[PDB]
Amino acid sequence: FMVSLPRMVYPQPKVLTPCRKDVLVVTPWLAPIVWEGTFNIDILNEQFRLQNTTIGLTVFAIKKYVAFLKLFLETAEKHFMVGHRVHYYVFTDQPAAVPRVTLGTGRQLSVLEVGAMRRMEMISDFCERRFLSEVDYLVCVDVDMEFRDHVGVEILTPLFGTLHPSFYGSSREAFTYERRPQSQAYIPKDEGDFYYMGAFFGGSVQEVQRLTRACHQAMMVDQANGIEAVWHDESHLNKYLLRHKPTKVLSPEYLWDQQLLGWPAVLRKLRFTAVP
Ligand SMILES: O=c1ccn([C@@H]2O[C@H](COP(=O)(O)OP(=O)(O)O)[C@@H](O)[C@H]2O)c(=O)[nH]1
Ligand SMILES: [Mn+2]
Repeated sequence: FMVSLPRMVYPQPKVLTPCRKDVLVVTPWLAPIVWEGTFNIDILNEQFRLQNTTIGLTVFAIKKYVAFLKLFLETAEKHFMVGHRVHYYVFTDQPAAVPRVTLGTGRQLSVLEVGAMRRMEMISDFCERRFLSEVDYLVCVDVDMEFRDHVGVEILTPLFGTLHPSFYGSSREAFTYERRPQSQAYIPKDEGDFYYMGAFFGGSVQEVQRLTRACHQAMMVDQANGIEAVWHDESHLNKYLLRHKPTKVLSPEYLWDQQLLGWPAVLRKLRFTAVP
């Protein structure tokens, strides 16, 4: 059950003035594409706080990648879901190298030791029961990243993918999908909506487990068939999101590399970015 929103004073949405005219803000299957200017964060924060939403964030930090954790967590504290309950799940081969990062109230961190792309398996079968019990949504990201601006409840939905920053302007034939019919991740040149980046996807616990289960199974089939998809987990993610349309798509504001790609006019904010 969802209670009434309180009285709120904000600018009237205007039907005969689009928010953004420069970009596609809804997919052909009617999923919002999330850009700055498309959402009133006060309205969304109210909706999700009234549901006492808890967001789990998974991150893998194996071998040398433990070095990225301090900046990743410190900036997540500044920018990720502030005001909401957050549970970070850090998967690592070096529990003692996880930095002591100070967390705001309502936020917690769990270190999960793993053996010394396997992310799909670890998210899916091993952590299944726990996630269902502890969080409402799961967000799965790369660790070699930092938050630079707001990343909030505007992203939450049963299933989301993020536009890869190198391909958002590209034709589908240019997308680096797996192109060999022998792979489970195969997508032909006349198919594809977008090229989604493996570094930022998520949704409800149920939908994320479905996705990671499906991708883990497809990867296993490929392995048994002696084939490895061109872009590994990302290739399989793209195949999944082709056949199971996401209910929101995040713009490249949500996964950017300023060193590689600069700061184009179309991006009003750079929210979550590669660390060189
Ligand atoms: O030795 C490694 C390699 C990869 N990773 C994890 O898996 C992601 C692997 O992708 P990587 O960032 O190296 O390449 P990219 O996705 O940027 O092309 C990293 O963010 C880490 O979270 C890791 O922890 N240790
Ligand atoms: Mn990365």
